[PDB]
Amino acid sequence: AWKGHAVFRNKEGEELFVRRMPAFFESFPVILTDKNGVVKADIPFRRAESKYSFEQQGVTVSFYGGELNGQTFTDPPTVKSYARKAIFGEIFEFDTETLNSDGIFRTSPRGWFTFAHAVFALLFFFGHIWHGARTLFRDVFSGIDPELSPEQVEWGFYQKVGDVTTRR
Amino acid sequence: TLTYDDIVGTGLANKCPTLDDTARGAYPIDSSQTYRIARLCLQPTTFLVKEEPKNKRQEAEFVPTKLVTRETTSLDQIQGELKVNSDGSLTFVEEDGIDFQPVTVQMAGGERIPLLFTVKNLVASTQPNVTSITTSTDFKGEFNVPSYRTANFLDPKGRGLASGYDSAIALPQAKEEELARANVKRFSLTKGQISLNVAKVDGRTGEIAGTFESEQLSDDDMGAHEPHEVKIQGVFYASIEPA
Amino acid sequence: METLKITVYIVVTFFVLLFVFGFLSGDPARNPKRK
Amino acid sequence: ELVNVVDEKLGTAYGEKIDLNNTNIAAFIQYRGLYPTLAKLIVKNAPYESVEDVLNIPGLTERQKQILRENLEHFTVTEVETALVEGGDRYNNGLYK
Amino acid sequence: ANLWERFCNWVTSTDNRLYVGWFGVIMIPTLLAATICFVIAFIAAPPVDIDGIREPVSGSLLYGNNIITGAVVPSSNAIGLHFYPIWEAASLDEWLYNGGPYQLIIFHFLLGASCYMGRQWELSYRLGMRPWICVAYSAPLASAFAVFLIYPIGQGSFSDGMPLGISGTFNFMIVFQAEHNILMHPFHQLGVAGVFGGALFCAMHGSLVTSSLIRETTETESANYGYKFGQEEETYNIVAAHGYFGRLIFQYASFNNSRSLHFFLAAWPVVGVWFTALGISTMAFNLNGFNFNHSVIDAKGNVINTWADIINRANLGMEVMHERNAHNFPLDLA
Amino acid sequence: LSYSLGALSMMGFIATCFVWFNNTVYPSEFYGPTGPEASQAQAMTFLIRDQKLGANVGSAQGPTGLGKYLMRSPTGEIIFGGETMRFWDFRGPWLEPLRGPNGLDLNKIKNDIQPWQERRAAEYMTHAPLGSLNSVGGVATEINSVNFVSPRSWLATSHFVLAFFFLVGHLWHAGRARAAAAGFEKGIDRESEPVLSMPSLD
Amino acid sequence: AELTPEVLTVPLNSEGKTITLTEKQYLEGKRLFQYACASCHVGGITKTNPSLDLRTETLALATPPRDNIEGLVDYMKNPTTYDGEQEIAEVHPSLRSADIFPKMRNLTEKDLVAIAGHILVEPKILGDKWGGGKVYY
Amino acid sequence: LLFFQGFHNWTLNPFHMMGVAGVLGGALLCAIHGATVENTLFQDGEGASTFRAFNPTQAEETYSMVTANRFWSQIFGIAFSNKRWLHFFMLFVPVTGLWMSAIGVVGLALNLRSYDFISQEIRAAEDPEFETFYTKNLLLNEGIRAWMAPQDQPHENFVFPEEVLPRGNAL
Ligand code: CLA
Ligand code: CLA
Ligand code: CLA
Ligand code: CLA
Ligand SMILES: CC(C)=CCC/C(C)=C/CC/C(C)=C/CC/C(C)=C/CC/C(C)=C/CC/C(C)=C/CC/C(C)=C/CC/C(C)=C/CC/C(C)=C/CC1=CC(=O)C(C)=C(C)C1=O
Ligand SMILES: CCCCCCCCCCCCCCCC(=O)OC[C@H](CO[C@@H]1O[C@H](CS(=O)(=O)O)[C@@H](O)[C@H](O)[C@H]1O)OC(=O)CCCCCCCCCCCCCCC
Ligand SMILES: CCCCCCCCCCCCCCCC(=O)OC[C@H](COP(=O)(O)OC[C@@H](O)CO)OC(=O)CCCCCCCCCCCCCCC
Ligand SMILES: CCCCCCCCCCCCO[C@@H]1O[C@H](CO)[C@@H](O[C@H]2O[C@H](CO)[C@@H](O)[C@H](O)[C@H]2O)[C@H](O)[C@H]1O
Ligand code: OEX
Ligand SMILES: [Ca+2]
Ligand SMILES: [Ca+2]
Ligand SMILES: [Cl-]
Ligand SMILES: [Cl-]
Ligand SMILES: [Fe+2]
Repeated sequence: AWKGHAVFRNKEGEELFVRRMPAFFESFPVILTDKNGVVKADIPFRRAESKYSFEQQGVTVSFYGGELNGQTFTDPPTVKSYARKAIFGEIFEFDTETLNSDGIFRTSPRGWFTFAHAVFALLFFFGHIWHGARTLFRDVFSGIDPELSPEQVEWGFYQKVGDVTTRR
Repeated sequence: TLTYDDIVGTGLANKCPTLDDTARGAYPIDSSQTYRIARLCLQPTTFLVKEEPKNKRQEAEFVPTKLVTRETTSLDQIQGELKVNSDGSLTFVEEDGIDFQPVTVQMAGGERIPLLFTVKNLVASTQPNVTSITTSTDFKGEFNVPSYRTANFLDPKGRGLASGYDSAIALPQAKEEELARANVKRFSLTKGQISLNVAKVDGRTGEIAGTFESEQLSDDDMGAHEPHEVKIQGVFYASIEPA
Repeated sequence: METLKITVYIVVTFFVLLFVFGFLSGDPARNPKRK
Repeated sequence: ELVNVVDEKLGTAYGEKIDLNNTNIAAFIQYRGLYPTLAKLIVKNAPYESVEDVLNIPGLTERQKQILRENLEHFTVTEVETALVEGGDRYNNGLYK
Repeated sequence: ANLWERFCNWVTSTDNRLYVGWFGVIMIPTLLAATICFVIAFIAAPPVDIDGIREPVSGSLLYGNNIITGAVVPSSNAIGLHFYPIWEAASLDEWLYNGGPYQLIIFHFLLGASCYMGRQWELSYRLGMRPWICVAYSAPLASAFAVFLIYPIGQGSFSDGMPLGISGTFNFMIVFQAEHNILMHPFHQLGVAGVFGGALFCAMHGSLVTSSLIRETTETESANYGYKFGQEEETYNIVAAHGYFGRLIFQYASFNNSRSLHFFLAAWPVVGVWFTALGISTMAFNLNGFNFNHSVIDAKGNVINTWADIINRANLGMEVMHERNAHNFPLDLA
Repeated sequence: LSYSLGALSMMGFIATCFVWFNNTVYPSEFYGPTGPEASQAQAMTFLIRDQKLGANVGSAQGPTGLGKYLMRSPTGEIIFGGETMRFWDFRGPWLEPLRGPNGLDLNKIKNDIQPWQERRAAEYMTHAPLGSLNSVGGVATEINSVNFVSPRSWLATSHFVLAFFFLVGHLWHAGRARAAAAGFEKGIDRESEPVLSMPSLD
Repeated sequence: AELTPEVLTVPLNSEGKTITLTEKQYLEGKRLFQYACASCHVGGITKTNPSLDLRTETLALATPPRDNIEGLVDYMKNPTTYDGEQEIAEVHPSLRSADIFPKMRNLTEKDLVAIAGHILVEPKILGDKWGGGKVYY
Repeated sequence: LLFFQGFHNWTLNPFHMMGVAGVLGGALLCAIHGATVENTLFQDGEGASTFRAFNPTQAEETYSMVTANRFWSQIFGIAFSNKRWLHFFMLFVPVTGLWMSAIGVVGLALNLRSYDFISQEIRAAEDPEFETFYTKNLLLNEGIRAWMAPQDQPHENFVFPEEVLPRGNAL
């Protein structure tokens, strides 16, 4: 189920937006900006010089739509939990038990299909090169001519590289 | 006498000073003079850990442990006021010193027990009417035991109290509640108890020496598990001064 | 620990001694050509 | 339920003003005249039952007392938080630049 | 002869299935001790307080590691460069806590591999060979000395020597980049040129000779059957190989002298890997990679970043996180 | 030549360690502080600073449980804490006045630190032998500003390189000298190949 | 952008008077700051005491105010703690302790003005990066 | 390189590891083959410089495979005996190596990383005293991402206030 759309606000009633996780990042900080992109709240790492903590900024979260429609949360750990979910975009309730899910993202069929096919396509390039080479060089697969004239491999003996009839 | 280069690497730097077998004197106390301990030294000789039984009808014993952190255990250069009380008892109030050592000992089977061996904020007292400090004098007191790790300490996944992540970031969508104990660091402050049994006194010098035993909790890893009860035994030495 | 130390010291001395006396024992001569 | 006591403290006046009972000493650099001499004295003589009690520190010159007075609106007091005050953390809390 | 002269004859015998030799007499026991300690520690050692901050790091398979995360962990920073043999400890329990196995492994290993190098000189003398194979081996050996001994010495501690494990090695690389900017060090760059070039010329030489094998086998049988062990005639045609390569690039860009060609094959990776070893051994004393941080400035004095500055930003990430509980003061000076 | 090459390589290596660790025949006044010395100076600098601020340096417990400023060596001696624990063997004239029989003396630390000691420790902390090949002084992430590489790093690095190549030179010439004395330095005689006269291995 | 006369105009004294430095003084100031100060104050920070930086706002709240030429020149003669309570010439370089801080021995009054000038101009160019430390590299 | 460490944990990836084996094994094979030829040369000249004692058109091996084989057999325990095998192997090792690294990089095109070991993460999440080199290196990666991203990915307009940056003590 969708939990509904979280809206965050500081103690002034100003609407705040959680900066979303880009795909590049396995983990990502929780930063809330106002509508102009100015930082208004965050989850600090070092606390001793924190200025934008949820506690200090009076951050609350209210939900519209979904399971949590019409609810508002003001307990900082709770508000902080929803904000960590908000870095993933819309927030959902999941059953983590049926499968003993581990909480770590997996790709979809689109990802798995793409990977196997790009890898197989690249390896099939080597296959092409290999068999093309066997085709065009069939005569030398067991080695080169045991008495290949030294004139055809030395320089200036022939006008055209490899052509016996271009002798000088 | 012995200089640093005589002592360095011998083990002696971890040993409290001893008194001769003639040190059996009496150090008189004038209830009109103020005194201090100018140097308290505590050298542990045994660390015992109380076993935790499966049924709490069995009597739990303190069992021997093996020290794995080497000769880094002794508390020293501790000092503080030695008050003469209304009833003639003495009270030591610790003000400062090297008054803690992180220690790790190992149970049979290899369980490692870290503890902050300490007498921080020690307030220790004698029996009343102590006109002299003698080999019959004892001190008994209590002290504080703050968390073995201080508030900045980050666990191996980066999580901490005054710094660090507040969640298990490698499990971005796991459920929080089962991990709360691991994620929310806590800072313990508990009490320990100590007894100092004087066995030697040089009245001519203010020096005393004897045995001690204390009891305190071990590391609880910032709230992650239950601490164990530790019993530390060793020798002590103190130098008392008019001040 | 002391017996361990002494055992190892003896071990090492033995092998070191073999190596030293070994190369002292006419090594240049131990080759297939000019001796 | 388990709580991070430092995050909690950020919800109190400790999160708004210099707390004479808890705040690390480098915070006193934010106002004229407090650091290092008054800051040392404030931290050495803590905790305080109210902000005004800082004026009762033994040995203060008159201008010292006057500097205190001018900066009381910037101070607060909350309960000693053990996690902020242990480890000499008021003197050096492990943060530099 | 006498018992000793028989012993000498055996030790130095050219006929043993594995050559022993005088270097071998030191090599065999040291390498056995290192191997045995290593295997037992990798499987079973308890956690090691590498950084001397009572924060024991688990290296062994039984204590929760796999082949990739597993390691024999460096000895405690509290030890520094002190010699920590088993008899210096109050117990094996203590020895294991403090990372004693690491010192035992790396010391016996370094002595043994040095003797392995001596042994290579030795056998070549017994066999009437020219003597320089051992010199080629001095390159990996120097590199091993760089990360297990010299670096620790410069930095004041075996806790900073390379860990004896896969993930451990990566940890060492990353902290090294933070502290020395090794990538911007020209000796490391020569090292890359050395190993990339070594790979290249390997693929090249392999391919040039193979392409030139003389027809000696049926269309069905492996061409390897076309060469017999010990045969006097050369199994490929070097003139045909040169005819190809000289035309691929240009004539004089190609070797027709097998001897100078094999020399170049020895020299290129060996010299480049010498520079790698010397990179690590000189950053051991904190002479570091080029620093062009904030090197480009505009007319006003605004810093104009370059790719050196983005490198700096990544190095900074490594710096501030590494050994996250070990620093109390603002500069990391070793 | 080869014997001399071996002895020079060895001497080069000794020289590298001499200049890196030794501050008697390489006085820090002229050569700059040793790596250990500079690391010891940083802990001394902050011990001084923080205690000036009111800290009790003896009982201040660091995040790990070891003392933030002071702790014990594995043999019990009082030594500086944080990473510099490794450098506790360092001895230096600006520091020895604080050392008593048990290592660093807390009585002396609390009372006897002279301004010149603060000054030298600040100096040595900020001239640690770290810098880049283009002589930007500092850690590897330091911005350009300070033009410094310690004479100690130059002397250690140069001589490690020299000692190393001399060792190679030794192996090269020793092995060539052996072979030439026995007569096979130019290659294997095709008609008297030693291996052909030996029993096969298996 | 350019190093213009406006960028080079800085407060001379506590009373609002400004002074315009020449490009040559600026360069001189940067050079002499490297020669005598950057070993501890590279980038506007302080290696041996990171609590105190050379930011203009920090300097303004020192006692006496150090956010002007005169204040900085006087600091360089007779340095104090941040509350002006203590004279720290014995452990901080100044003209007064040129005997023990020998690089101070040939700094002229004009040199001191140039360094003060550097310290006041850099944050006008670099902004928060001046005195910011590694976060801002 | 550093982006791949921090973001993809590319050193952990077994396709990169086979790449490394092929490149370092190739370089080893290069050094060792060139050195072996040069040190089992036949004396085919008088010159103390031996380069001139070779003829491109000569029928015979310029070095002794027989002695080379005995030397490695006694030194290392095994040796090549077949020169065609030896050379083919010299082609095979680094070529196969680079091919393997390519496959891993195809994986990284999709963020299909070998980033984590799930069993380590579960133990580490539940046991704050469990630490390995694998956990240590992820803290480095998270430092790299946080500290380099704002200048390395300018179109994201990352503003990371000082308080959010991961950092250990002091540094
Ligand atoms: C070739 C055999 C050999 C060698 C060279 C070593 C070497 C070493 N052992 Mg190992 N060991 C061996 C076999 C060996 N071991 C065997 C068979 C066992 C199982 C019984 C062990 C079990 C063992 C353990 C349990 C330990 C060692 C340790 C050590 C180290 C210190 C030894 C020491 O203090 O010697 C001191 C003895 C001498 C100096 C004797 C030499 C006296 C001669 C007469 C003087 C000549 C020496 C001179 C300087 C140079 C030689 C000549 C040169 C010019 C060519 C060192 C790496 C310790 C270690 O690893 O600590 C980290 C350690 O704890 N060993
Ligand atoms: C590029 C080549 C090069 C250069 C420029 C240097 C330069 C230097 N070397 Mg290195 N060196 C090199 C190659 C080089 N070396 C190689 C290939 C090796 C072997 C690997 C070494 C091995 C080496 C060692 C082992 C040492 C040096 C040292 C030094 C320094 C001092 C040199 C000295 O005083 O010698 C000594 C000079 C002589 C032997 C000549 C005679 C000197 C007389 C006896 C001195 C008289 C003094 C006396 C007070 C006068 C009394 C008069 C009185 C009555 C009034 C100097 C920076 C030293 C050092 O700084 O290392 C950190 C040192 O210990 N070098
Ligand atoms: C990596 C070290 C190393 C290696 C592999 C060699 C190799 C060689 N040496 Mg050199 N040597 C070295 C370093 C080395 N050397 C150094 C630093 C010196 C300066 C003193 C010398 C001085 C030297 C002389 C004077 C001679 C040789 C000779 C030779 C050659 C013949 C074998 C021999 O007599 O060995 C002797 C070996 C040594 C003197 C040192 C070997 C060092 C390694 C590390 C083994 C040490 C094992 C030891 C027993 C372990 C100690 C353990 C400890 C805990 C007690 C051979 C190529 C001989 C030759 O034919 O010259 C042309 C010869 O006459 N060497
Ligand atoms: C022991 C250390 C080590 C080793 C041996 C390697 C080895 C390798 N790495 Mg890894 N690396 C390491 C450590 C290591 N790495 C660490 C610690 C990291 C941090 C995670 C990385 C991060 C890393 C990344 C991010 C990548 C590698 C890649 C590779 C492969 C590159 C192969 C190659 O030659 O491409 C060189 C390029 C080519 C061969 C392409 C063809 C070039 C043509 C022929 C050039 C022609 C030039 C022309 C003539 C013009 C000349 C002009 C002149 C002026 C310049 C190789 C398997 C790459 C890879 O896996 O590729 C699939 C890759 O992308 N590595
Ligand atoms: C659209 C239009 C106008 C089209 C017209 C096209 C047209 C007709 C063009 C003609 C005009 C023309 C030529 C224009 C020029 C343009 C131009 C300059 C292009 C060049 C660009 C460029 C960078 C080219 C290539 C650069 C290059 C090849 C660099 C290689 C350098 C290099 C490392 C060389 C190797 C050197 C070396 C010592 C090698 C030996 C090592 C090695 C391979 C050992 C292995 C080995 C070697 C042996 O030797 C033998 C024996 C054996 C056994 C063996 O193991
Ligand atoms: C700018 C100012 C200038 C001053 C500064 C100069 C300082 C630099 C000094 C460098 C000079 C070195 C010359 C040595 C030549 C040599 O090796 O002779 C030995 C042979 C003889 O050549 C062979 O010569 C033979 C004739 S003979 O042996 O010389 O008589 C002949 O038979 C054969 O075909 C021919 O190939 O050289 C060769 O085999 C040719 C190719 C190999 C030579 C270069 C490779 C050596 C090291 C590799 C580089 C590693 C660096 C890369 C790091 C990753
Ligand atoms: C003091 C003694 C030092 C002892 C060291 C012990 C070294 C062990 C040597 C490798 C034995 C395995 C060889 C099997 C294969 C075998 O029997 O090969 C023997 C084979 C013989 O080559 P030939 O030329 O005689 O083969 C004829 C061909 O035409 C095949 O048809 O040698 C090679 O192929 C050389 C290239 C492979 C060399 C690979 C070495 C691999 C290193 C191991 C890497 C993984 C280690 C994992 C760590 C857990
Ligand atoms: C700690 C290091 C020990 C210090 C000892 C070094 C001092 C030098 C002492 C040299 C005295 C021994 O001298 C040397 O020893 C051995 C064993 O006796 C001799 O004996 C040997 O002779 C010949 C030499 O061709 C060998 O083939 C034979 O196998 C062997 O019996 C050497 O020929 C002799 O030259
Ligand atoms: O230990 Mn391993 O790592 Ca060479 O730097 Mn300092 O110390 Mn620790 O931090 Mn960064
Ligand atoms: Ca589950
Ligand atoms: Ca008694
Ligand atoms: Cl790390
Ligand atoms: Cl530190
Ligand atoms: Fe070949």
